[PDB]
Amino acid sequence: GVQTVTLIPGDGIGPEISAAVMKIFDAAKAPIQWEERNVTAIQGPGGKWMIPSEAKESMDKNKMGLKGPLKTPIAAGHPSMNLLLRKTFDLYANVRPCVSIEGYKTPYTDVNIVTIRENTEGEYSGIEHVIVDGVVASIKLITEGASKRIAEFAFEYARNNHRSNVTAVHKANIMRMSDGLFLQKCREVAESCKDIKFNEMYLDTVCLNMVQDPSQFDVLVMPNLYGDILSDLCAGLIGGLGVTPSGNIGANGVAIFESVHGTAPDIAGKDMANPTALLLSAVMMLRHMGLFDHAARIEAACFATIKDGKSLTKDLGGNAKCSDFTEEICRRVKD
Amino acid sequence: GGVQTVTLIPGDGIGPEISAAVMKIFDAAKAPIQWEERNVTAIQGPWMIPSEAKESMDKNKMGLKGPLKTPIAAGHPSMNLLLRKTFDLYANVRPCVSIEGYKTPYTDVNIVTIRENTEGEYSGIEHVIVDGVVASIKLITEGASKRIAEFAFEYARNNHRSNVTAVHKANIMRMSDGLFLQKCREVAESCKDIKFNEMYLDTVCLNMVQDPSQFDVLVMPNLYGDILSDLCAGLIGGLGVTPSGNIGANGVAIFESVHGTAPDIAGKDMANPTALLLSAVMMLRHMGLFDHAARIEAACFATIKDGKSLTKDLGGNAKCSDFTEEICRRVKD
Amino acid sequence: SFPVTMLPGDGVGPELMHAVKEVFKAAAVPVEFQEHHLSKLEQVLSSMKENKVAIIGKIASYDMRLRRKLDLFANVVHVKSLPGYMTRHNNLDLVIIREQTEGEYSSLEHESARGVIECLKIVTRAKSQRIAKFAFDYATKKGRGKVTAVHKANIMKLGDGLFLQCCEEVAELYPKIKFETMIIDNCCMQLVQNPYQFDVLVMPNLYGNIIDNLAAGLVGGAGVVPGESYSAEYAVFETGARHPFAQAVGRNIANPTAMLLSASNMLRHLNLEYHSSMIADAVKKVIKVGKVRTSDMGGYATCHDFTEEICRRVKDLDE
Amino acid sequence: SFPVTMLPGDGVGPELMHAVKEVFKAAAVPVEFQEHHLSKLEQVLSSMKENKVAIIGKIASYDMRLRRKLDLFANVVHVKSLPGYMTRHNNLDLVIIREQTEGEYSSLEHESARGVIECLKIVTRAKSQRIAKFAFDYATKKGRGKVTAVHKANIMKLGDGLFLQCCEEVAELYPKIKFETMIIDNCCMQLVQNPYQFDVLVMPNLYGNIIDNLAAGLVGGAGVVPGESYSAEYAVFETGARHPFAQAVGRNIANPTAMLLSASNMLRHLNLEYHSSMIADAVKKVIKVGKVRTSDMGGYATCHDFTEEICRRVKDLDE
Repeated sequence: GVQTVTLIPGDGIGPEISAAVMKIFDAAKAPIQWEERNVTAIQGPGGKWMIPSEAKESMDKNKMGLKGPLKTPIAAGHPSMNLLLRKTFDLYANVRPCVSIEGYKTPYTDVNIVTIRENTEGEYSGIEHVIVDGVVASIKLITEGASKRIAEFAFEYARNNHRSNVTAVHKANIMRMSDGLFLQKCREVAESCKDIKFNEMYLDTVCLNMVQDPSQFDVLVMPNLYGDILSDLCAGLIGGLGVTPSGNIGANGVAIFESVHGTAPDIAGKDMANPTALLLSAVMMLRHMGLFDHAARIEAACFATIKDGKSLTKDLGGNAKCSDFTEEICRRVKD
Repeated sequence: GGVQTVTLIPGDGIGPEISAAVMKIFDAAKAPIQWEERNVTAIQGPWMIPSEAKESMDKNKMGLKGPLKTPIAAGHPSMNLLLRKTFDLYANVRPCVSIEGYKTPYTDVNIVTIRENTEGEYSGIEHVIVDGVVASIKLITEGASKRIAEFAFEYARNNHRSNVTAVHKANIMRMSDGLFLQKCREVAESCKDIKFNEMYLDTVCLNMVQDPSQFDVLVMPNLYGDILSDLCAGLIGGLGVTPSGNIGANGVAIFESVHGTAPDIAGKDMANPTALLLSAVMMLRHMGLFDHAARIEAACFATIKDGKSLTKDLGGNAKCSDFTEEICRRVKD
Repeated sequence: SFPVTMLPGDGVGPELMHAVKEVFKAAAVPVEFQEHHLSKLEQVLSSMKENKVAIIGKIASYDMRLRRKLDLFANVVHVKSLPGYMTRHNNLDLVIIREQTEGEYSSLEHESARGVIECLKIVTRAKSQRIAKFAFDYATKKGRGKVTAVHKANIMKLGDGLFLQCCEEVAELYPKIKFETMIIDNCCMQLVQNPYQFDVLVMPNLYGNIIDNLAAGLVGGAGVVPGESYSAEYAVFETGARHPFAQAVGRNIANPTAMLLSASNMLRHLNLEYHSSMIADAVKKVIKVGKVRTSDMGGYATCHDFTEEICRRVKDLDE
Repeated sequence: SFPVTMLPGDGVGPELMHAVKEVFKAAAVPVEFQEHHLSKLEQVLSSMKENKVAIIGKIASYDMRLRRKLDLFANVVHVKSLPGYMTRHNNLDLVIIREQTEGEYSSLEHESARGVIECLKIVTRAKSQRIAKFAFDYATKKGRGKVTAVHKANIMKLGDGLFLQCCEEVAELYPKIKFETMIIDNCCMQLVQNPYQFDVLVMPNLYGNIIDNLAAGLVGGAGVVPGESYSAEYAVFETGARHPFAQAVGRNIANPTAMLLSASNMLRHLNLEYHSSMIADAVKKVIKVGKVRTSDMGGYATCHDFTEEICRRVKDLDE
């Protein structure tokens, strides 16, 4: 039947582009119902910030969320938005598929890379110690359960999206014990998935090769800090964060698909925002739900809308508005 | 019912004399014990303890260990560490009781220090952060702490002990020692037939020296037990008269003498078996042979209260054989 | 003249500083207490920057933060038998010297994994070389003969061996002082059998906590052992055994001996030798004649009574 | 002449070093290399004490053991397009300044539980200040106009926050140099998109490794990009991209452009400026004319073919 997805439009241009996805999704006859929610943290008992309950309950029920850019909170004790969500839903895999867009020129044209970043430990452990004045130790945390879990999803991802190879990216030569254990758990899963080709590379090698020739790469899986970086690198190869979809897969079947770009408060209200990023994230969501045929159409009908280039938005090297860009996609998703 | 073989590790120096003495006291008491000598002196493998000694401990679960030798190589690891990692020795146990023959400023001491033996400050993990700046890693885990507290309340029930004190420093190390206290509480509320309390290490040290009457069974993390046990030993006479057992997994248990190897009086007949013997008594109670244990124990104590035959270290001129054979006489009651 | 910072502290503190004031008043001591009812309050650094000395009671957490703002790195505890008070170890004279800014005391703890806690113990050359020079300078200034370094360097090879390494080097700069090392747990056992083998003892923070209270028990308890902490610039006078339940129960039952004694030690530091020895020996004689004793000493007198007696004999011209 | 210690190292190292000396012979470079045949260790430091300058291939870790004995704290990579060699970002000119002694690179790892590994990352005020002043000292000596500090201080608020703090402080003593700050993952995205927005970049160890090889990819890769590592006294010249498969080619395949350019930058440091520029110009011309290119630049030429072409064209400038 038709499934309900929790919609989190966010702030600034978020509403405008969430509206745009809702209309594009409607033209596709896509069996999708929206349930708006607001994730802005509130002060819970003792002042400990939290996601609102209706936000949590609705995600735990519908499982799928579509979430736009969020404002940066100003209170100092206030924890990171990404951190709150990650901990509230156990979002353990961050997924960034980067694909060269036919009509948007960059120095790279043959790019098709999916970076799967472990999203819960590594150097982002949140553990630091002031050892003595002027000397700080930041604890990087690697565990076998988390490294096994992330490697199992990369192979899950490659199987479900017909992906040829998976590369584990690491620095086991420098961090022998921690990155070695990550690379070890990758290897062990790699043997129970012999139908996906697997290999290892060093992070520094991957960055020098990434920029000489990105075609040589496919699905990549690495520890946290390395993914936070490589994913932005790879997004830099296809045109920035405005054309870059993002997924966060979590516990209990929960996945939240988001735009990684900012609120753009100066162009809010104006018909100037670009929805490509959030829309492409919505087709990430569709494929995640198994609505491959619907996703393929909305995807193929936005690539087309950019290829002919008649009406890009301000950022994409064009002069048109959010209405026209949206309307072209609606028209073409009907044939 | 049935004869048991106990691995015997006589060891070095006065080692083989005093373990030979225990052998014969056990004989005089007709105790159900056979012995199987072995050598735990570590060897350079591909350092490790020899496999015949490991297979013997694996089969016979009980060992009696005399005093070992301090290795000379700097790269040679702690002989206690090898024995601990081999059999997973997690509980170090020191029953200290005032010997009535052997006058001390402390006359009514009966304390059992159950020490966690696997983690704590003795985790073996340290880093040089920068030049002249070292960080030592103290580890406290949930499982290790529960396991040590579960032994302690078991030891208190089986050895008919009335109170158990968790000794900690959780006002300083609020997370690590805090977790240890947290699990001792959990076990305590499952064995509500034991009056359980908590005390700070520094309070216990201050009170121990002033009145040991007030203590009973003390369970505590590694370093605290390493220190608290030697402190209580001094209450009653020192390493020369204190038993000690290290309880391990797979039914394993090694009762040792903690005094030194005393090489200057090796060969001569001047060693004092009292310490290695009272550990052998511990081994029996651990094994279940309560009647052979109380007998041998009562023989040793009576031999000391008489004072007729005391070794050079308790204030006599008796030889070691004069001391043992008197004990052997008494235990044939 | 002479302004001195007073921090009464928590517990029975205020009643002991009351005793100090009454004995000082009895003795007509030229020392005016500028006191702060603590428990930012950088106020006390403001005051010590002028006064340079303090008398404090029981207080990372606040105590270790205060010591850090005053750089009170060296702690000195005097373990001396009082002639009237009889214990299992009499005619003992030890000095316990303890590093106070390092070790397990900066709350450097974290969770590696559910049920797995790490806690870092910090040892640095800088602070080990400093506490080591202080112990030997203490032995030289005070006529002591031996400095024993207490450690666990056979287990924590780095770190306690660092502390050991710095002691051994400093020991070569003081050829007239004898230098020994002993392993913490051995040392504790020796401290009960025969503490007489020791002169001056130097160690890092946690072993200092342990031996501070252990040695205090040898010669009387937490109510009679005084202590001090030093800086380069600052001298703070407290009690020796400051364990969590030191005198924490009671009211009008506390023993003022410990505080009074380091009060007199403080007067010695201000170069008020006349009042320092007057107060000191008043207290030592009230304890020896044995008329009034507080409950920790096998007596039945109140804190007020015991202090009323010290006062009575400070003022008694036929001493 | 001029003595310079040469650590050929492994892989193409001994071959790339054979190129430096065939080109130095052809240019009558007044330099005598003192060759330490294999990678006990302190003879290289005693040789470095007199010579003060080295040129090395590739070989804690072995090579980051060397960097501690010689205090090579500051690494510099010159990322500059070569006019003949077309990439996706031509006419680009950046310098990467990387701190090399702290961070993850000291193997401070352990196991706090079965399947739980901790790696410590170290950041100190000492070395952050030293690399920040180096970066501004670099920008003024060489006349660059901007220093961008790369960090991840929004997540690692200490540590990376302490690096940023120092950087911001030193930035104030250098008013005619512009100082921006950029988050590590955003900066990597900018390097592939608009690398022209940067000048000097200063960062800690791991980010350096990342940006070193990233930006070397912008301008033609590990075959052409020179690096150098300084201490306060010593200068050691190497290749810029130091990843494990940097030049994992067989005999007579590898591109000597990286080592030769860094060889010319050594000659400048030795104040042999005529020779430094003669060898630099030769390399750059040979590359621009296009007759002879190594495989990594497209052409079919061996390494001997390529460097003997350098030799011809540089004995000619010595007409």
